[PDB]
Amino acid sequence: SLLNPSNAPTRYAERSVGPFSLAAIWFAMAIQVAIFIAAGQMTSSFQVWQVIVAIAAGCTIAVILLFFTQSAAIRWGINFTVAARMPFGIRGSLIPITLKALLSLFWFGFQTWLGALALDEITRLLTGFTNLPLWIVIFGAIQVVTTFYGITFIRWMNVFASPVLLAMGVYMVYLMLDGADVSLGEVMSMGGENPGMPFSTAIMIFVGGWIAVVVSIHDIVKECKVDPNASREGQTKADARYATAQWLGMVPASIIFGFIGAASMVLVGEWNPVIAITEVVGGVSIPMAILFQVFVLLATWSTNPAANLLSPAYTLCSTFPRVFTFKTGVIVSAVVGLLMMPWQFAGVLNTFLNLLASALGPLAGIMISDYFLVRRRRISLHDLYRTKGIYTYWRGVNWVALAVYAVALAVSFLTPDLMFVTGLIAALLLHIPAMRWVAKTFPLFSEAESRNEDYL
Ligand SMILES: O=C1NC(=O)[C@H](Cc2ccc3ccccc3c2)N1
Ligand code: NA
Repeated sequence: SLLNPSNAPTRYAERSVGPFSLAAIWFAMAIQVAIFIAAGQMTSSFQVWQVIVAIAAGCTIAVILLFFTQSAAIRWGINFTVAARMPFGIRGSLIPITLKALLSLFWFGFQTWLGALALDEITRLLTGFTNLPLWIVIFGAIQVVTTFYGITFIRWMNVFASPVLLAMGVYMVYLMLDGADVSLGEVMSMGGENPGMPFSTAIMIFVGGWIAVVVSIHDIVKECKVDPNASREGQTKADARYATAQWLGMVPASIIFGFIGAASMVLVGEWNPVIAITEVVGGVSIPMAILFQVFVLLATWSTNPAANLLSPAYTLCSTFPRVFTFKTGVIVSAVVGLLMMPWQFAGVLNTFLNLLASALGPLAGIMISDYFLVRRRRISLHDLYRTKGIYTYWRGVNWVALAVYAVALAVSFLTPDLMFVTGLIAALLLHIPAMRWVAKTFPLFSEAESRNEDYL
């Protein structure tokens, strides 16, 4: 048995996140520095209004993906790490999951840094003392301890941050536009003086930013409110009410702040609003500076933990269930995370990570197909928590599922500017024949699937 109280399905009575609450989780989660960089550098190839469109479109495809990747986590309360055991082996799943726990772990050390940068700036703007590594650890530590309260903290931190973050941001837009003496409509077309990038590849950059989060949204949405006694059609609207809720959460947030990064590039040549606003206004008081850094800190705290630390935690305590618990996996994830010192390799590896990211397309494709198409939403929680059962396949690993991944990754390369969507579509389509083959050797269903509700 692989079950322990932390990696256990989340019982109907334990659920705490409704449709309104999830948007407030996503809105603040979308407000973060790394879109500034992304949306800023985009002004090199397109003008601001198209980037906003590349953002809304890229935001929506992520949501179209969420409607599907979230449906199993909401209904059955299960892990990401646990759920992968289905198509890949119980152990074979550890391969893509290790790729993914790694991305996630990377992103955690990047934002701890940006956060650290903020706190260190707040302090050195009060004392000239300027030690970052100490502020790194201390920040890593602070998140973990607030992460100990799992989704309970996250949901509360984000409902109060959201309007504040929304307000600090709308304010920011006023300050830029005013101090430069420019209307909104004027800034909306100032970019794109170096065309070359396909607009599809533009859209693919905003999707693929949240590719880690969306492919493993599970770790968030297993906490969502569900009515166990719905139907096919009430379950679909439930899924849809949530997918819509995630849309209303990540779109208006990342559009306002995407625009700020782009505006920054376009007004002063820097994606970083700290620089661009400082200039345009010609310096600012130490208070109003510290604020901005508080923004960065508030903007980092509402995104890093929930998106980057939750999922390796659950990966640890659920693969080594007697070795790790949720709280200890969190400590081990933030430590592994920081000891990768990713803030000195983000510059370099940029193009490399975009590859690893869009190579999760088959993972999402194989997972959507396994649960929805092959098995028809009919799963056995019982077997997911046991070393030997219908999800063990060949001695813990489903090599045929690992084959579809490779194959789909290859085919993915035939369309570099649409890589992600072809490999998913390829894996999705290939899992079907691959699984109708494996079903001749191993069973796709189990008797024990009637104990499902016991877990809930
Ligand atoms: O899963 C994740 N955890 C994270 O910290 C990042 C956040 C992120 C980074 C870059 C982006 C670039 C373009 C659009 C969205 C982006 C989002 N992703
Ligand atoms: Na945030």
